[PDB]
Amino acid sequence: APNQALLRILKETEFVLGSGTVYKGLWIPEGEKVKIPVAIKPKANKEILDEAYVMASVDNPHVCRLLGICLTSTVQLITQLMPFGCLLDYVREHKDNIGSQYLLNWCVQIAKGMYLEDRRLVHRDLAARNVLVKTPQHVKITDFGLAKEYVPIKWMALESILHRIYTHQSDVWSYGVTVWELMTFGSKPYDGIPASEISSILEKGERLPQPPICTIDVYMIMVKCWMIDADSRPKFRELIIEFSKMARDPQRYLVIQGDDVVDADEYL
Ligand SMILES: *CCC(=O)Nc1cc(Nc2nccc(-c3cnc4c(C)cccn34)n2)c(OC)cc1N(C)CCN(C)C
Repeated sequence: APNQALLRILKETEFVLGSGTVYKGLWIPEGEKVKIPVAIKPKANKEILDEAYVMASVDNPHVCRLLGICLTSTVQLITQLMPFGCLLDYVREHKDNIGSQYLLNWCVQIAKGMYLEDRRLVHRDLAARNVLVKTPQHVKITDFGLAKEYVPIKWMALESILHRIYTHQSDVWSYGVTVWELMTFGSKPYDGIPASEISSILEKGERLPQPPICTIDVYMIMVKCWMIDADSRPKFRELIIEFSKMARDPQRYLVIQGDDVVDADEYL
């Protein structure tokens, strides 16, 4: 099928978060009285254009939307500003305030976004750092610098480490690790263990431990994402169904103590 997506080129005259350098700013298209909060981000240019290609070809409420590119000294990525940052730093900074409702709803939304399978698109870098927070009730998947059967070792499936094979089911493995990051409130997977030994550990049968707040119901879903047989791992459509049921009774599945500005989503 022909990819009829539109690549919008933005004037520099129409415009620091992290350090390349990603900046926070406002996009003001000429004429229309609208201010849009945005994030402004030969080998370097070739890869950011590949990333712009992917983001321009996706359109889903749980996938970061591309607004356009600006052709200056270096090509700039202009995307929607997610004011609450990445989900990894968010759960670390707000441990003592994340309830079971938010955790289970985030798992639903991330599984919904991983739409990417409908687009026949493999992310190859799903992680808590690559999930941005528009609002505490709305997260989106980002970072398509590795998007493409067809590197962060501690998030990859065993077949990806041994044979460099990436499928939608290898993304399911990374989804399981990402859920583990949220349920541990931002712990580092295999903390201390060097990356070179991850291949030997997964082969012996060892996995990430059961997070303290996780009932066996939730931890069983993560274990199923970490099976050797990729086709035995659950599908993203099934993970949507499972986490949705649990989100209707969150305290039964997570045990936690004490439980003219226009946004880009409205500039269509
Ligand atoms: C895990 C880090 C992080 O996401 N920090 C962050 C993100 C904000 N929002 C936002 N919106 C759109 C695009 C980005 C973005 C895209 N690529 C990057 C990189 C490589 C680094 C940082 C942001 N990127 N981000 C945001 O908006 C307020 C703030 C932050 N922080 C600065 C919080 C992290 N801080 C505690 C270090």
